[PDB]
Amino acid sequence: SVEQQLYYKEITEACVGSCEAKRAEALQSIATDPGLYQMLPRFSTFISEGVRVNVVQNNLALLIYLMRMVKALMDNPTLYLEKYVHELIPAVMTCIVSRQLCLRPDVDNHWALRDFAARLVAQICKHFSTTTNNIQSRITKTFTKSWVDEKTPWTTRYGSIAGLAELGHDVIKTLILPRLQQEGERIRSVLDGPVLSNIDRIGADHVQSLLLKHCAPVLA
Amino acid sequence: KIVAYELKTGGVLLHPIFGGGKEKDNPASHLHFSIKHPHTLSWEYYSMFQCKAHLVMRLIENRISMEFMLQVFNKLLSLASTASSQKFQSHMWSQMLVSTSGFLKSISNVSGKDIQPLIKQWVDQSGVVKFYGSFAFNRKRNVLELEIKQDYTSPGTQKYVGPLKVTVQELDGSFNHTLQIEENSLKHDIPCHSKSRRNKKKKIPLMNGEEVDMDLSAMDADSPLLWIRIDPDMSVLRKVEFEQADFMWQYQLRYERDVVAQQESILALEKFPTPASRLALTDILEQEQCFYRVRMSACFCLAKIANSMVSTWTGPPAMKSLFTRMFCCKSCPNIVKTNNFMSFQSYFLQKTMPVAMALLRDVHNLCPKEVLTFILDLIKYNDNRKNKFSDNYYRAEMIDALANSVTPAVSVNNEVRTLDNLNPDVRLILEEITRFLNMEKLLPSYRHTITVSCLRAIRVLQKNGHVPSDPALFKSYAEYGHFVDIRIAALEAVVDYTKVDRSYEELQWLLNMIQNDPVPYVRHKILNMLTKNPPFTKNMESPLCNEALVDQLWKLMNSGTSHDWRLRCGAVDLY
Amino acid sequence: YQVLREKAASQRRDVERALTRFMAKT
Repeated sequence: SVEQQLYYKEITEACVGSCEAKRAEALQSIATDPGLYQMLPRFSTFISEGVRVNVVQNNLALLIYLMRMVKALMDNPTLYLEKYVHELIPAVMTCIVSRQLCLRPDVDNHWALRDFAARLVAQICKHFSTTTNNIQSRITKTFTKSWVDEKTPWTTRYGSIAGLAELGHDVIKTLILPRLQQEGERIRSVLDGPVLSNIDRIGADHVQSLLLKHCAPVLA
Repeated sequence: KIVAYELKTGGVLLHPIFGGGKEKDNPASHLHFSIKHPHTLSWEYYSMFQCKAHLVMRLIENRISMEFMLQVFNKLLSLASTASSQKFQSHMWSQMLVSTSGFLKSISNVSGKDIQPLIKQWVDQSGVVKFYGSFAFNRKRNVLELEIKQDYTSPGTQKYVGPLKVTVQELDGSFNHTLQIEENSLKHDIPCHSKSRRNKKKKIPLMNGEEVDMDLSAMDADSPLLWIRIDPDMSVLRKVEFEQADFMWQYQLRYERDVVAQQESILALEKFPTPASRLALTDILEQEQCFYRVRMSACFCLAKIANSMVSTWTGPPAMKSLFTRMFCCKSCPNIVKTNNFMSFQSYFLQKTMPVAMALLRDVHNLCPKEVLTFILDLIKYNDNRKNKFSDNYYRAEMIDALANSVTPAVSVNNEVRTLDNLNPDVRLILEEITRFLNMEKLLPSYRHTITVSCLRAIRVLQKNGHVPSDPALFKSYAEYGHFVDIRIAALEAVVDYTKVDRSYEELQWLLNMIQNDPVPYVRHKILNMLTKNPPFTKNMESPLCNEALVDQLWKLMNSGTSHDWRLRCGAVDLY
Repeated sequence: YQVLREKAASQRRDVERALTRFMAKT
């Protein structure tokens, strides 16, 4: 249709535009507008393609805007996101774990892409894990495999353990407490290491902080 | 339509067609326009000057026949005016000058009698108003006697020819006639035509069905006399005065073969008080040989007559019948982009079925819930169409459909104020009213929908009155430049809003935008439209008492000298 | 931004109408 195609076009146009005000508006739209149910899977398909492409362009801003757009869809009470959970998970996981999300600046930019992506996976787990069964084991196996691989960079590891940490208190106790001592000996490896420097200082501060502050409430 | 303007004498508002500048022209009160310079030639494309010239040329044909006036105008085009001197210099003019004095003579020679008189009573002080009808029918003789006078209220009145035909219709509308009537007070005698001239075409084997003898109880009671239908085919262009006229209108609706009669017999069904024809003129609602406009003004009968009493909602089912004109909107409106709408059987007629509803809604204020229900379904049909050529006429006269739906719907007037909290209406109706703000307007080369969707904006914000919302579009819309249509659409609504507004400032800014806007021709358009709709009402407080407008006036005179010859008779009217 | 929102709303309405039509057909 003309109106649905126009609003689709306008929202995609607002994703790549350097107008961070207009992309933020497009995010609000995708969480708040009714009627969008047909402009799901065209969104998601064009988001996931854009996430592939922009992983292989290192464009952190586009990647955070596409994560935020998936979150908006997932939060929109006028969109039945379930069917497309099985597409949105492996795109978001590619952002969490990716060997080429270079987080290469100021950690704030691309730590915040791994982290933001992980928070969307954490929502999706906490909302769908009960209903789907497949979902929990698929996610926990991919993140545990990353975090525990000696031979996966600091950046991939920190992403996977941030994700684990935020999935659920009962995941923290069960995966991340028993793995804690094993991963600090073997793969201290300082973060799997350099990879590290001050990003095992800030990122293994954050790991020891999020470990201390999910250890303390899983005890409590 | 030219009759409407030729029924006007005494200050307002008629002119001659043959405008001969004679020295002794003593009556120029009503002729202000000579024919002298420039703009007085331009202004003889006004409707009287066109289609009354049309009218008189159609008459003179019938007198001088058609084959003969053919040989006339075919010679005139190829008749050569040469120039020849004695050193052999051959000149050729046709594609080169020809004269009108020899035109007169040529047609005169071929065909016709006195054309000086006849044409004199088209231009000067002639034509009639009203034809008086009275009727009789005497049983003993079988002679059906008609008394037709004629009457013309004006200085300079005469008796006139106008072939005035009457066709009487027996028990089962199976009759005949003729007549002539062309003197002032005539009584004309119509012989023992109990049996029609078409006695057995299949006309009267209709009363000769079994209504010759079974209903000889109600033919030998001739108290229902032979029903004399009046003026076929607008045979003489008068106002008829003819008591008891319901049967006459019906008989012309059903059995007349020329539809010129019909469309006028249902203008008279609309207005003159008629008993129940409603079920019978649904014949001519869907007679699929008939014009767009007779099917239209067959709906507009039921629109005008509008209930009378408290069977208001008994009309209405027949209206919503052709409110779905076989509307198949389970494939539509996605395969009505692909169709041409089948004109929807003329969208002149579809417009005036929800506008029969709307007129009825207007006229009696215990309709309005059920009409609203009706026209709510028309709104559910909308906003699913694309662009299609024919479907402009549908959209454009469905915005007149949707106007006068919210118009009665908030006709609790006292200003507009805000219409309180009728979000349900105001939102959705404005949603169709305004343009799609994503949709660019550089693509359509036409604009109809949003020409009459500023009109859907106004008139729903005129019956209450949202003043300064309306012009605050149309000023912007005549500045930006794009779209000649859109500009005029905007400027016609900026003057329809001044027609209501009566703070002095808006009229000042309106004659500023008259002055310099600076398309010259849209300048005329606005100037005439302010000259049509006056700035005063019945009261007369400081009439035409200005000093600076009269300077602008004289400065708009003799802008003929520059160009626009429809500007200076703008001045000429406001002088 | 406001204009964009309005457009979105219109689109949603259109979609709803289409759905209704489909239901009727069924």
